[PDB]
Amino acid sequence: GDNTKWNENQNPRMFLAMITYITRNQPEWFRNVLSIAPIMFSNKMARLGKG
Amino acid sequence: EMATKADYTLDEESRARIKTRLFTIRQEMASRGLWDSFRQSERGEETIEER
Amino acid sequence: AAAAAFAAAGAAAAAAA
RNA sequence: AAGCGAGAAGAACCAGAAGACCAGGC
Repeated sequence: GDNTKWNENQNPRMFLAMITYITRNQPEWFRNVLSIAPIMFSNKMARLGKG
Repeated sequence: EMATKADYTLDEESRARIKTRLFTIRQEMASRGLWDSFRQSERGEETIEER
Repeated sequence: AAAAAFAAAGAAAAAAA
């Protein structure tokens, strides 16, 4: 089976949680570098396109 | 001055000019009073953590 | 004389410092 | 047997008392 609406449902906050858990006990700067992307994606915007 | 096999490959006047320039900078720096400061050089203060 | 027929692995060692 | 991106080193770098006296262990 495939997963219906997989991309539409993979929330970026959960990705932030996974990164923060994975980067446990790591240097704070490393945690920052890994966690920035989920933060930005959680606040992402989608261009509509040509029109 | 002193070189390998006592060969300086330079005219006496050129080496004299170099040594005089060195002596002059030495006397100017001593006039500034940091001659003893130049006599100190630490191994390395390398503690730049990645932030 | 002394020779290795077939040497696998990377070899060496970081212990020597 | 393993095998899925790159490196190398500019400049130059220790201190004496001695003497007297007293106490003390052996």
